[PDB]
Amino acid sequence: ELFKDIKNLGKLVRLERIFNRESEKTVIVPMDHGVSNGPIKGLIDIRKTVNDVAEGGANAVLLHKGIVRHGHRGYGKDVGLIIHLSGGTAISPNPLKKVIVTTVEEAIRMGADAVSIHVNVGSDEDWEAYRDLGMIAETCEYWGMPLIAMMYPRGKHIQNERDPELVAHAARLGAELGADIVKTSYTGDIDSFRDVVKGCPAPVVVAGGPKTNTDEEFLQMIKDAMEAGAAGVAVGRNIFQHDDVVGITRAVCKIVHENADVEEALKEIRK
Amino acid sequence: ELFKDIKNLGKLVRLERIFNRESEKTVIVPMDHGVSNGPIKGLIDIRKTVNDVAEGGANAVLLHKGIVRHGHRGYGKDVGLIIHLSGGTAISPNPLKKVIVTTVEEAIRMGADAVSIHVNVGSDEDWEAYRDLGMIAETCEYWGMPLIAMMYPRGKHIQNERDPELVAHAARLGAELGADIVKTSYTGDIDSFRDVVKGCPAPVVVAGGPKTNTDEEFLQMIKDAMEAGAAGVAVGRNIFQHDDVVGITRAVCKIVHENADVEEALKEIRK
Amino acid sequence: ELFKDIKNLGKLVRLERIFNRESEKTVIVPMDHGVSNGPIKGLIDIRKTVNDVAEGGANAVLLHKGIVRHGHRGYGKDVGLIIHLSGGTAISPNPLKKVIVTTVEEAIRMGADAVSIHVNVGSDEDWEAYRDLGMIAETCEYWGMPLIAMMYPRGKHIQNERDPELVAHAARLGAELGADIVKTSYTGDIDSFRDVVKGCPAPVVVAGGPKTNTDEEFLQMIKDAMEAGAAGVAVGRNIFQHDDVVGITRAVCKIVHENADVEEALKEIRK
Amino acid sequence: ELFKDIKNLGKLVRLERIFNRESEKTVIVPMDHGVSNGPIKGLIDIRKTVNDVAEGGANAVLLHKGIVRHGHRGYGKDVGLIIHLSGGTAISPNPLKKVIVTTVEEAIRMGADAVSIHVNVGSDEDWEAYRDLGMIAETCEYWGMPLIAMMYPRGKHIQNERDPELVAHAARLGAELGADIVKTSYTGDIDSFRDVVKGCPAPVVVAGGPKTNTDEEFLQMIKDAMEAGAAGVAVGRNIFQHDDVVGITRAVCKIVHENADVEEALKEIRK
Amino acid sequence: ELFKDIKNLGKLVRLERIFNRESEKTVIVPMDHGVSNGPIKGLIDIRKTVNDVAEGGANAVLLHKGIVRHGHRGYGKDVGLIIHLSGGTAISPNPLKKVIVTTVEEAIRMGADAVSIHVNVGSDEDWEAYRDLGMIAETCEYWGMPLIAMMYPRGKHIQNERDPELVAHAARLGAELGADIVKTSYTGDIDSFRDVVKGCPAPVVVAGGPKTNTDEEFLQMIKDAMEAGAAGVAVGRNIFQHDDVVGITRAVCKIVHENADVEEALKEIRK
Amino acid sequence: ELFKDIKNLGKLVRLERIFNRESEKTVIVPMDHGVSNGPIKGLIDIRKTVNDVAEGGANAVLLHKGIVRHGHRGYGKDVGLIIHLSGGTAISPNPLKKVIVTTVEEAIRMGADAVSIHVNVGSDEDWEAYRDLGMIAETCEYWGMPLIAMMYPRGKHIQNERDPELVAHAARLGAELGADIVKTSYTGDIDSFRDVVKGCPAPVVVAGGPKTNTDEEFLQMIKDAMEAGAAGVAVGRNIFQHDDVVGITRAVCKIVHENADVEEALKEIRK
Amino acid sequence: ELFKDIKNLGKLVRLERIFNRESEKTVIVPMDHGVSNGPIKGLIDIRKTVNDVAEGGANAVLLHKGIVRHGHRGYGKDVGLIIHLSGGTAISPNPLKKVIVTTVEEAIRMGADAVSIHVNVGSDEDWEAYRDLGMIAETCEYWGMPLIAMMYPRGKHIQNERDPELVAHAARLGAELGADIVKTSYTGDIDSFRDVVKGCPAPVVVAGGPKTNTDEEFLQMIKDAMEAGAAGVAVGRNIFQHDDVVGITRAVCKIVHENADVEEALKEIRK
Repeated sequence: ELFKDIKNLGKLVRLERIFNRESEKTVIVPMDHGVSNGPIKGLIDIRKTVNDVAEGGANAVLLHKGIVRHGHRGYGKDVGLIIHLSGGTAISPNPLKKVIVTTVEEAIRMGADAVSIHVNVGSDEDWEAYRDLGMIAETCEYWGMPLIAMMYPRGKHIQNERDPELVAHAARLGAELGADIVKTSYTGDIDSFRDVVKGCPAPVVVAGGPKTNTDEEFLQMIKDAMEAGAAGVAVGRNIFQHDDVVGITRAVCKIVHENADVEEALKEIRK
Repeated sequence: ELFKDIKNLGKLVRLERIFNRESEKTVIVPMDHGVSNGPIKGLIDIRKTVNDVAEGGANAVLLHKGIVRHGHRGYGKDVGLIIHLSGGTAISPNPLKKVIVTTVEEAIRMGADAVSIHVNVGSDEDWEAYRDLGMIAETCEYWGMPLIAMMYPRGKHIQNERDPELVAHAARLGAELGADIVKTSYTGDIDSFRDVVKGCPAPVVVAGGPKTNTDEEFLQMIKDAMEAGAAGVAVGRNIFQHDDVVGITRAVCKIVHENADVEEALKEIRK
Repeated sequence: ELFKDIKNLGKLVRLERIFNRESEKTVIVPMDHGVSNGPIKGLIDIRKTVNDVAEGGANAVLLHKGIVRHGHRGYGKDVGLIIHLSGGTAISPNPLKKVIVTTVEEAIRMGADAVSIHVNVGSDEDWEAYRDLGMIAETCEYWGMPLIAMMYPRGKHIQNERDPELVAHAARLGAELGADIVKTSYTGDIDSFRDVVKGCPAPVVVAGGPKTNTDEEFLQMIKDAMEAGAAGVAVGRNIFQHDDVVGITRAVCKIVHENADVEEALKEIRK
Repeated sequence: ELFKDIKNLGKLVRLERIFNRESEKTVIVPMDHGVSNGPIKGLIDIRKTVNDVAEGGANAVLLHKGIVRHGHRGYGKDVGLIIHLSGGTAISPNPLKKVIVTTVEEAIRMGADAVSIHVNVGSDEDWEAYRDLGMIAETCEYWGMPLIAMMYPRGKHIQNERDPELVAHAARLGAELGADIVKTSYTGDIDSFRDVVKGCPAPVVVAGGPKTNTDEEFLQMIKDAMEAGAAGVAVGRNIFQHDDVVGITRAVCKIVHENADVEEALKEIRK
Repeated sequence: ELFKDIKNLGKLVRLERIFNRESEKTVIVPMDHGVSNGPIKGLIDIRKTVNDVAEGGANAVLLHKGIVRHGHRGYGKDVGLIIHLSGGTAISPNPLKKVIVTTVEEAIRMGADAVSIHVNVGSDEDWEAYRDLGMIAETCEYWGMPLIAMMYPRGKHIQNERDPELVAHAARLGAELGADIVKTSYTGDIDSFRDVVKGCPAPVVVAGGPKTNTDEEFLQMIKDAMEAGAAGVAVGRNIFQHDDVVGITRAVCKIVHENADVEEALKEIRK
Repeated sequence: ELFKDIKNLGKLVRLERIFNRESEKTVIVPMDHGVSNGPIKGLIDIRKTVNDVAEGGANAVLLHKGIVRHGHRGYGKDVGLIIHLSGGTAISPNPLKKVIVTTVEEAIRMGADAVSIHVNVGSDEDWEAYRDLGMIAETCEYWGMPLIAMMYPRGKHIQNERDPELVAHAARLGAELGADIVKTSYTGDIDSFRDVVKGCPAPVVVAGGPKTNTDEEFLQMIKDAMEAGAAGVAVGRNIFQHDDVVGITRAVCKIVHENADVEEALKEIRK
Repeated sequence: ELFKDIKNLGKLVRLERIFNRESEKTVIVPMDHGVSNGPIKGLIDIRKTVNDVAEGGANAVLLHKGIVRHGHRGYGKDVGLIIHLSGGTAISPNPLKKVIVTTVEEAIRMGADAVSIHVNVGSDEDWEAYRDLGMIAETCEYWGMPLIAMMYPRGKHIQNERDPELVAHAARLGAELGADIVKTSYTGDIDSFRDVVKGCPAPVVVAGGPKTNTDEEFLQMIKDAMEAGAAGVAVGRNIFQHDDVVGITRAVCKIVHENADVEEALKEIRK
């Protein structure tokens, strides 16, 4: 079993709604860009992007409390709901600054299945975030709320945010502080990323990154990441900014849940 | 209708006192300049100005707490009361700094129908305000208190505070964090502003701006803003600093509630 | 439909896990007898029973905190979890006395989808329970936790606990105080029960009762109850004390979710 | 001038939604019988009854938190919402026992304009209720929530619950403890009731009682009560159990708001 | 293992100090009689009784906080500490009345490894204790403190406190409410007690009772109890009031931890 | 009249102890210089200065908590007590920095009749003080404690702290944030100060300032200030550092309470 | 006996699980490097390292809460658990910055036997840490939780972090503020370190430091440190990054618990 070591009935129950019973993997679609980047392609009509993506395979979605109270359909099949707790914007005089904008209690009373926090390890006064992650991890432990920690090496003195050692360190940091799952950048090659995965006691979900050149490159990255040990993927733009949202997620699901090869999943992108 | 998603009995009930049942639009008159600018034309005799626009069919007013305890008419059209929670002054060594000076509880025990907060996205340590908006959004959700978030792109590195992308981003930011209604600057043209409106999940009320030159210009801006998708307007100086407060508000109400044109509107200004 | 007028996101989300999307009905299996009656046939091996009732249709189970942390399938058909908050025993000098033994917070941090309380209207100092139901309804409203109120007319001066008037009163009492769903005894005939259903603003789930003499009689009662307006059934002993737990629940599900008749239902009972 | 000694901005604002600006009187329709008596004629379809009486011109209704989530309309004319805090039933082993079942905070976050409590002065351990009224009055004072205290002389040693001295005492008791408005039985004659009114510092609203037999008798009682000094009436059954709900309330409103005599009034009831 | 279903790191860690790693059984020596019966043979010199019993093989000792602050050896053999939370005396006008006299927090800050509560199911107002057990179970769950619930069928209408059905019910009651371990009377025969054990989801520890006649009868009862399914024994008087405390406990440990037989057990008693 | 729109029983009652019933004006003597300047002429023997300033007419003094426990008498004429909440010293690396050093609760439990706070609008991080004034205003509103806000335009970029526009702004700021009374510098001429008075919704008390070299000059300023609209004066040094404390206050009282002319007044200074 | 003065029952009980009864010394293995340095040799497979170090005779391990949730076993000699409360990373823009990331309460509900905090005396704003240590010392005193303060002289103006005077000062600082045990660097020679030990009222545990060149040098340092007065050692890398973890710890235990000599102890390390 994947989480067969966590002493928390509540966490298990809720983790069951974000991971696939059979594959023990997960396909999460982050849709929180509205806060940091503003209205972007694909995130204007949330209910559309959400319902589709669900129809395409996704296990759960990532959203800010302000947007949940809206994009609720309860129509098509159901996907897990992860509420983001961090805030920060590009237009801010310090883009890397992240602050807690939502409480764990708020998320649970909204019916969320998990909460996520973003930590830019290496940014100015990032230690304040260490404390945040640490304290939030505790309230999460109490409420039986699964916590996803998105750890990224970003700051003034960091040129390569994908450096293997830094990413491995950041991921471990999140597990050490109490996160149940860790989100982070793929290092570029199967071997270095495998180090990130083996160096972190908690399941690691890989980030998709900016919109890729070809669906083959993108789908290949995910394939490699999985073969390295990832417990799933958390793709945003590469999915909802695609021409065929339903199809592209189908591909991702094929690769992640069915171990299907790239050449195959690629035939799902029906125009 | 308007708030089709809002799932909070208390908020609905109170929103009914700030929006027009028939038009589903709103005319709000901000009268909080006393804190940031001091005693200015039109705000010396509050009870006069209140009932002035209130008589002009204004739905609600926006006062600070230390004035409402004074500004209590008892006559003239019962208008909604919105209590401002933010504070900051021009005489401060940092004019863009906004701080919470009133709690949501205080506002509700004063019989307010809604509360408003000001966020200068892009200013120094603006992330502190993100947290404020986020946390206040939650207490508002709890007390069933409608929250109006006035989002403005202002800061050291922002030359054009009316830039379409920045304004659209700021507006979205407010909705994402839990605001029920968003106040913001009109971008200048119907098309760009329409992007602001469509990019924000919550109703958007447009700001009037400092006193303009000719009324036609002013009434035209409001007309364009409405045709772009605004759910109403929040005009301050352009109304209470006018020669005919009652008439100018009548004009605004004509345009906003009855969809009249500029020519028609002006006909209500007796001077 | 069933729930349109519940303006609370958390409750909706959780109610989706106890009601059938298509039929808008529910089959609940109470397994809390351990507290009031002790170890009885069918409740010795909980994981077996809960599993049996699960891989056979039930959309949820009712247990006490100290049993959830025990019998947890985790491998099979996912059923909803309802945590009981009331306590009382037959061996007590006052069997009708019910007390709160578990808090709503405990239930939510265990991943429960709803909580239930038992109120013996008419028993000694039953007003204490009115307050309990009232206060608990509030904390439930806050946490977005669906509340099932099991209302029963029981006490010294009540000969017929199935009297139509009393039952209708008790059901209404529960809804008036804030319950989202009401559990109660079937009055005996379709017409009187229809009065209970129409007199109560909230969905009414009918109780199965102690062992009926035959499966046809039992299945007929459920059939009549549904035709009267019940939103589902909450059967305990009649199901887990049956010779074919999986089959008998199949029958109940057939009648409740598929409006199937009884001859077609009786067939489900694999004997 | 009705409320002068009220120095509670919040209370004033909210009282404006339950009293008529011009007549300074009020017509309240209690619809809380569901808790104490069960489903009765007129209270089965709440949304129907609420609309009709509101069309009648009635200023406000009195419900229980359970029903509010079942009486929102946004259909026709809006009426004030008073949330009842007390609970007790006829089926209880002690019908005169009243307990707090809802908090003042709950009521305000639901958008209520006032709260009411029932006190059976003279019943067993009624002193517990004195404390309740006393403490609730304080929380009401804090939240700016108008409090209606329904004071009744009921108990083992009280034969005549309409006795002038007892009723006058009970009314005074409510005002002394902090209630803003007092509900009570009409003593039978204009002179004795005038004593109740003059002996109580707070406005007194009279109760309708059960169905007197003929329109005239009922409307006469209200007429006499008003002439005695009542600040309005709180009629339940006599109105919603009538054949012409809209008309009968029209009559009551005529007498209470327009000082019309019974002859003119009855002209409103289309029978 | 014994606690396979226990998901709680803190409870596991502490349970390791009261149970034998190899046998997964436990020998507890209750020394709380001081409160209910006063100074009795064997409990006058606590530190003495505590090390001889610890020399023999005791795994834990039960004591009221006031005794704990005294009998600390720091030499001998380290045993688990269980702090009793209940209180009641024989000299009381109601001996069966038990009240919480110590909080869970007090126990944990004293370094206790577990807490115990006594519940006389069937006594006057025993429902008050149901609530106590329920609420205490929750705080125990929070602090990761193992809870031992001593359930006994005692009251006015109970002639046989050792009745199989009653004892099985009482035991189940404790597990249902959240206890981790249950203390109770041996029913008399291996078969009936086996029903108690199988009807209770939590490990069951058997009570020794009053000094039965010989070391053979006593040791036989323990032998039978173990063969029935007991997870250990909690013997008080039969051990510390014995002539050879160290030896008699040795015997008990032999039977409980090594499955030995009464014969090769008596060999422990140094006459 | 004066305290007209104010709706707070507690505030009214206490304001009656700092204002003269007949003139509706007030003479306050600040004696808090000990904190910011150290022991200065006149403040060494507090009880002396406080008995003198009392006899001369004063209606209330102003001290820090640690001095009230000194200037208490009973032997003489009673005066109001105002407890200062702000702290800051000249010897500090930032003299304009003011911090809350005493809570409102402390003041009320000392029998204070009002509290005061100092705000240097325009100083470094003065927004922190805005929040302080704002929050304190609320606790004051709750305890029915009159709040005097001493608003001064002081900071790096302010050359003229007596500038009419700045002072009028600062005064308005205090009222807007919830102060009941405002303390501030006299602008120099009757006309500009009249603007400060009319631009501020709350009564304005004028500061005496540094001891000017003529009594006529001093008494003239007070005379002009009163004729401009001041509700009283708050003179420190000009009074207690005078040769005839009793006489000089007599003069001030003559001018402020009896509308004397600067001539009859001077006939109070015997010295 | 060691902790003779300590008058804390809870602390004593727990200290018994980290110190050896006979030698009154302790061998602690810090495994918290994951947070500050990332995944390093020896810390990838925690359960492995932990049960091997445990097998070697170490008393307690020390890790962050996030990691305790994984590496736990129900076999082998169970060692003490110390939960680290401080956080900080090498990748941070300020490596010497330490922040509280875990609360004392969290540690005790996880079954910890002690908590540790890291204080870099001399670093930027280190006074913030003084407060942390101080306040945490109090909560520890309350919960009966042993506190280990790791005091190190590190900062901009400190060239030699092993300077005798600085280390002695840092150690005393920890004891003065309430720590029960102090961790610190060995000064280099037996005489200077003896000053550190005698200048600190609390037992001092020495740090191992970086992986030494040879086993003899390392084991010699420990030998000297013990002969100077150390109450034990806290070795990290030198142990778990060794080729024979079980053997090297055996050596350390030999030297620390048996006073054996380096060479006899070196006879425990196998190739």
